Amino acid sequence: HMEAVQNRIVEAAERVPGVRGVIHLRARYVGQDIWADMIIGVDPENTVEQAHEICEAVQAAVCGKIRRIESLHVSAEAR
Amino acid sequence: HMEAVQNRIVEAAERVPGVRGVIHLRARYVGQDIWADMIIGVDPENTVEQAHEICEAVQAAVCGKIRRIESLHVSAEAR
Repeated sequence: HMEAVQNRIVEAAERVPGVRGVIHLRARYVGQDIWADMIIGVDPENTVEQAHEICEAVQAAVCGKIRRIESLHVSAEAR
Repeated sequence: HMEAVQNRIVEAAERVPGVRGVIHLRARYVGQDIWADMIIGVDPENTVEQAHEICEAVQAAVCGKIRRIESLHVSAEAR
C-alpha cells in the first residue's frame, strides 16, 4: 500500500532533468496524508543554485503526480 | 554556559574560506558531549562539490577547536 506510493514518488523524481537517482526517501502517513523527506543525487559540477532549482522542480513534479502528499522536502547531494 | 559554546562554534565556522554566514545551529548536550547540527551559507555559484568541501572543512575546523563536540553535521545552502 505504502510501497506503491513510494515507487510512484521515486519514478516521479527520476523524470526531472538533473536527477541522478534517489539517494533517500522517507514517507509516512499523517492521517490520510503523506509527509515525505527525500535526497536526490545531482551532478557534482552543478552549482548550488542549480541543485536548488532541481530540488524545486522535483517537489513540484512529485506533488503534482501524487495528490495525497501534503508535505515534501527535497535536498541534493553529489552523485 | 551553552551560549558560550554556541558562539565559539559560529566563530569557528565563519573563519573557514567559503562560509557566508551560519544560517542555523542546533547544539545540545548528551552527557558532557555536544551533538550539533548546522547549516552554512555558501556562494550560489559554488559547485555542489565545492560546497561539500567547505562543509567538511567547517566540520574539521569546529571539531578541532571545540573539543567537547562528539557529533557535528554540516550542510550548505545558497546565500
